[PDB]
Amino acid sequence: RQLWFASKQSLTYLDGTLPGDFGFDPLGLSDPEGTGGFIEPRWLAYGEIFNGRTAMMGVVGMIAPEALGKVGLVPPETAIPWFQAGAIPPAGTYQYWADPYTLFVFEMALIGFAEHRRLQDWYNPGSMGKQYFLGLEKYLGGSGDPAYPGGPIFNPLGFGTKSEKEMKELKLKEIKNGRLAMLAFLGMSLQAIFTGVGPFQNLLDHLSDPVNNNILTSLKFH
Amino acid sequence: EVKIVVDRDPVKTSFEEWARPGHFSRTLAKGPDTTTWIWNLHADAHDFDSHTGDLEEISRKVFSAHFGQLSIIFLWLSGMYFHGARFSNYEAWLSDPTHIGPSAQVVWPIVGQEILNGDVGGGFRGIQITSGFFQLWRASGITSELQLYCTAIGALVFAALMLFAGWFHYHKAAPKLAWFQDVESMLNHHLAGLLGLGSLSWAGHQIHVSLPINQFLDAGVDPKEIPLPHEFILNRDLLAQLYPSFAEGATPFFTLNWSKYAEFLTFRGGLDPVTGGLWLTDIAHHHLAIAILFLIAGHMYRTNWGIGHGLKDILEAHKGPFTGQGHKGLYEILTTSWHAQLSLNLAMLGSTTIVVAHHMYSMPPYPYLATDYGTQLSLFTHHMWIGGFLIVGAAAHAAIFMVRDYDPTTRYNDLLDRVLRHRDAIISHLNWVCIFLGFHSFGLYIHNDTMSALGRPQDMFSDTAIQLQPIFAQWVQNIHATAPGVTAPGATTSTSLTWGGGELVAVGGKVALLPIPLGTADFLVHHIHAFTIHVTVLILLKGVLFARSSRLIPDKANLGFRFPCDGPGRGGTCQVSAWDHVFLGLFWMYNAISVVIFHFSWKMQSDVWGTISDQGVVTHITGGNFAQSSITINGWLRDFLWAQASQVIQSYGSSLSAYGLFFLGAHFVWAFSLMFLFSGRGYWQELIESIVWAHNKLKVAPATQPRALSIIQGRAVGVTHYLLGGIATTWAFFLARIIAVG
Amino acid sequence: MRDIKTYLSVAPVLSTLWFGALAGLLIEINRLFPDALSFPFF
Amino acid sequence: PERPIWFPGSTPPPWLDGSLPGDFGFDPWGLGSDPESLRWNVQAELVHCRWAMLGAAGIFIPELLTKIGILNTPSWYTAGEQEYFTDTTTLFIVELILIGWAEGRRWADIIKPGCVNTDPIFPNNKLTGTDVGYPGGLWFDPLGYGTGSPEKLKELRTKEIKNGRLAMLAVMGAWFQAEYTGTGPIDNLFAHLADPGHATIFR
Ligand code: CLA
Ligand SMILES: CC(/C=C/C=C(C)/C=C/[C@@]12O[C@]1(C)C[C@@H](O)CC2(C)C)=C\C=C\C=C(C)\C=C\C=C(C)\C=C\[C@@]12O[C@]1(C)C[C@@H](O)CC2(C)C
Ligand SMILES: CC1=C[C@H](O)CC(C)(C)[C@H]1/C=C/C(C)=C/C=C/C(C)=C/C=C/C=C(C)/C=C/C=C(C)/C=C/C1=C(C)C[C@H](O)CC1(C)C
Ligand SMILES: CC1=C(C/C=C(\C)CCC[C@H](C)CCC[C@H](C)CCCC(C)C)C(=O)c2ccccc2C1=O
Ligand code: SF4
Repeated sequence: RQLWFASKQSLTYLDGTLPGDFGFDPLGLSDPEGTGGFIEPRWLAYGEIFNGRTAMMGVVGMIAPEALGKVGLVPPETAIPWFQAGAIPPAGTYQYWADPYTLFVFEMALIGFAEHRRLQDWYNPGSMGKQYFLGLEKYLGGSGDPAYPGGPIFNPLGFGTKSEKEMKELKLKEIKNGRLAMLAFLGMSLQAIFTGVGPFQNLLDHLSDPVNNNILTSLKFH
Repeated sequence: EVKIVVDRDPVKTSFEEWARPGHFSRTLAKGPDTTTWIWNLHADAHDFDSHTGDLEEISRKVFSAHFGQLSIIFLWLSGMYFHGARFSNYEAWLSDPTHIGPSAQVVWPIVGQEILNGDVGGGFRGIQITSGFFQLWRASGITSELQLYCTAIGALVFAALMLFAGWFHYHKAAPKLAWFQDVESMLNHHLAGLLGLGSLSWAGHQIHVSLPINQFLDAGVDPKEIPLPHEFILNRDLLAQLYPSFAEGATPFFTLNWSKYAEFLTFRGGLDPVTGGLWLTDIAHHHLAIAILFLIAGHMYRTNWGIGHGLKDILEAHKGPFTGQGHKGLYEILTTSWHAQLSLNLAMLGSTTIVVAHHMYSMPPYPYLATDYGTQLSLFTHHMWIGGFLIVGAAAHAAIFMVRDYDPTTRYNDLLDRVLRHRDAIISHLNWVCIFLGFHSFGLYIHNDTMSALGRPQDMFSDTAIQLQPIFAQWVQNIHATAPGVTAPGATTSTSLTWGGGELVAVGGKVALLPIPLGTADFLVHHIHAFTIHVTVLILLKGVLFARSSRLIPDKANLGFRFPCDGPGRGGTCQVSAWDHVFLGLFWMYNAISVVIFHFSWKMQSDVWGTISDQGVVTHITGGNFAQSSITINGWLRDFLWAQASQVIQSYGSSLSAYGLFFLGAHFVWAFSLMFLFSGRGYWQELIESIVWAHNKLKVAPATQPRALSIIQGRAVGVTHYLLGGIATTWAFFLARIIAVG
Repeated sequence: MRDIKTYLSVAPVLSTLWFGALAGLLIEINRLFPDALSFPFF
Repeated sequence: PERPIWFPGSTPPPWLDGSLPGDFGFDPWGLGSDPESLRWNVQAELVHCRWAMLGAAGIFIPELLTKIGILNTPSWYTAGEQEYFTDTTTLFIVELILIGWAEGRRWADIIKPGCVNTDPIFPNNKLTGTDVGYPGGLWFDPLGYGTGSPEKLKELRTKEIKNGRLAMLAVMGAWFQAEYTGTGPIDNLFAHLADPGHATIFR
């Protein structure tokens, strides 16, 4: 059990049974003595894995389109740095089949079904496989662990087929990857504010010229 | 340690108690015995201490209650921003702020009351405001009706946030006691988080928005063409065209070459000749300097890691020979009693409000605030009254602590003990001074008046006769005038313009400020203020010390905080409760403040304000008569009350009519209060009985039996009206007078 | 639901609702028959 | 009990038990928490279901048929302003009387069931309905169609409310659309069909 910047408070509750544990917690948050809302160690763990997963597909989409624009068969029109895809109009935009704010509400409705149902199973286990939902109820009950619902829709082939250690090994891989992605996305942002030439370019700027080291420069431009 | 343990769902959200009035108190809940019941319902609504006996619930109620108070303020702010956007000539005011009155209220024309819509100019009509928001919205570079609208929505949203927050933290997840009592972290966050990061963030908005934009308007441009504030923050070259230090970016800040930002971070001092306000570079620097000081101060008290102080140990090292055990034990009695903290906070916040009013008239911080005589008089008068009341409140709650929470068997303190033991000395000595000042402050006015009446104007106390020169104020004025020479080499000019040296600042034919002389006539009135302040201290201080016992009544504590009397024995014991000492203090607070805001109004019109000739000669509003006519009591009647009430009295038939009515209306309420103060209850109870009999005759006798007001309510209503009549009369007296003459 | 109606029936809440209606009525009449110094119908 | 709930997996309020037609356990504020208000409100929702159903028929069908060339009906929005064979006021007055007659008798049945169903003039014209709000009778059931077994009316009545709820939204749809769009409802349909991703509330 490797520990990183541990604390006496941390090792009272960070037992290591939770995957991704390294006993790093110096702000009293996951402390189980204080539990109102959103300070439950489960909920925080629930928010930990989900944020990582969103990062794990958020990161890749944050470097895929321009880098695939480096050699790939994507017509350069839809090959753009991530912040000018249309999310931030003052960085730029692109005219998709829609006009924006209809894409948003569409997206917020599609998400609404998955999200809210994803919430109820945390409140009431097995509830989301009870009321009629055009079939599919046989799967949407979940395996009892909200973060790891399982089922043929979520775990189609089935890994963690039968090994808890592997699953514990796997889930350890799932969080450390998750932490890696959260920091990484925080990297793609703060680079953008200072560099302002896009994420993957800013690695070349340090590739062709390691003596660039924009740290010492700290020039700001859009 | 320091953690966040709260509860889950203490009290269930339901409407039952909304239909059981007086549920909170066991006594009130049984029902309306008589009409005395419907008065005790409100008198004990908020007294959370009397409802329950443990600190945890009292805490959660005050914590959630504040959220309501916080929410209303946001709703109040939201209206002010909304009203300024939909019903104001703000955008017109941004063109000629010198000579277009700020108007942000428009009345519906029903019963002829559209005469109230005054010709405030700018192609608009409406009630001319005086709260001075317009100078505040210009100092922040608003320059649009749209931007005033969006903040109004933003202000409104937070009101829903706060109000929601209040609900959540009392019915859903209420904090525990251990959360509240951890007062080291409390201070630690407020100093660094609220106070500290509040300024730094604001010092941000001034650097990127208020400064470069207002530098356009002051340079002189129509408001419609000023590039929007997000253009500077995007197009960094625009900030270059004004402020070349913005080319290098934030790297000098990191290489300690701080003298590169000298274009927009300075130490000028003085006032701006163009706009008559402070230099926004100084203000920009000021919040930045404050930010660092607060933030570092935030990191003092130990919270969870090794570093930091212990507030308990700081109070337990200062103990002296004369004092004995010193500040040991004050940590408890300032932690397990809300009435201690409320009394201590009230005094400081009360005092600070006053210092705010002394600075905002001498170092005018917003542009085009100096030459706004309607605003200066109101803002100075407003915060004096607010400051006056809050101090009186600190006496009441200190008195309540002595009766309810104080206990010398557990929460024992030594200093608060020694102070009690020699209380006879404290009051008697404070009694002698209040007499000494009484004879030598008012008496000099009386002697002046007598000699003047007898035809002996060479025995009066004045600059032209026996002289009383304030030298100590005249000396300190001298020091601040020459401070820019030696003792503050950085400063270009003095911190103000009222120092006994320098030169005036003229803005659009209206004096901003000039050195305020201090002769004999000012010496007397400063010793009037020293008199009424002392007397007000005497009443409140006597109440606090003698709130538990005295040589008359040895068990006054057992009688509570606000009880009427102890009967007519021992010669008569009317008004011995600490509540009746604060009841008496209110008048003197009303007395001290009123002369202060009289002193300010006459001194500024006679010696400072007024138009200015193109040639350069200055003519003040009243012709500079303060230095001769303010030394005789009859002088304060002829040339201040009688001669400056002309505008209010003849304000009928023009937009200032509403002040003419309030002037009278406030007299009526003032004279009305006397019926309650002078008379007593036992007469009004009997007359009620005969009236009640007639209703028995016609069968219309109610079942909540009529009763006269309780003894301490007859006083409470008596003082309240008296204060309302007195303050409002001055209100209508001031606004109508100053609005017409400038 | 019952508790809400009861609360709405307590004296102060009726007062503002009753007087508010009364204020609206008088204001309307003065808007339609203004100045009204005499009653010149009969 | 196990009937579908508006919010699946939530706990429906006790006073909603699925008996009434259209009871998907939806009452967050508990407006029908007490039985009596429920009884009145059941009527309130019921009649509102019928008026809008005609209103939806009143707005959409003519505007549809006038959008194509078959007829001449103007916009429902300015329908009131139009001048018909007499002044609007008297027709509204005439509407006040006749509706007040039915809205009078219906009122009596609500406050006192079963005391209104016999013809005041020709007493052999008695009405057949038994449930409050379902008058029955030959005037209002020219062939019956309401006198059947349960689990059929519950189906049928739910087929009456569930359509009515569909109307009340739609007519308020035609309401707000006519205000902030400049045209009729059908245009707001078509301009949404040419560029669905562009022409919306966000212009
Ligand atoms: C105009 C009305 C008035 C006057 C003159 C006074 C005067 C006084 N009040 Mg007072 N008071 C008043 C209204 C007034 N009150 C009202 C309305 C209230 C209710 C709120 C109070 C409540 C109140 C309290 C609660 C207290 C006072 C106190 C005082 C005394 C302190 C001032 C002092 O020592 O000066 C000295 C006296 C004067 C300035 C009066 C004028 C004297 C001149 C200079 C000369 C007089 C002539 C001279 C003696 C020649 C004699 C001639 C010969 C033929 C006899 C003083 C006697 C305080 C006190 O006594 O403790 C110190 C105190 O605690 N009063
Ligand atoms: C939408 C509506 C009511 C909606 C009520 C809602 C959402 C309440 C929901 C909730 O309470 C519940 C359920 C449960 C609570 O716990 C939660 C909330 C959320 C609080 C009524 C519309 C009702 C709509 C109606 C009645 C429409 C009537 C149409 C009429 C009368 C005809 C009009 C015409 O004649 C004119 C005007 C002009 C002609 O040219 C044209 C025609 C059309 C012919
Ligand atoms: C633990 C602890 C404890 C102690 O006691 C104290 C402390 C230390 C303080 C703490 C710490 C904490 C932390 C650090 C945290 C972090 C987190 C994160 C970062 C997350 C992220 C997170 C993040 C995330 C999710 C992200 C995501 C993203 C995404 C999706 C993206 C998207 C996109 C794209 C693609 C493109 C387009 O065009 C745009 C967009 C739309 C934009
Ligand atoms: C006048 C006076 C009264 C009499 C005042 C009373 C009894 C209260 C004033 C009457 C109030 C206004 C009750 C009327 C309000 C009722 C709720 C009825 C409301 C109906 C209105 C809508 C018309 C005292 O009781 C008293 C007690 C102690 C010292 C001095 C005095 C004192 O001076
Ligand atoms: S007069 Fe009133 S206050 Fe004085 S003793 Fe009698 S009862 Fe008490």
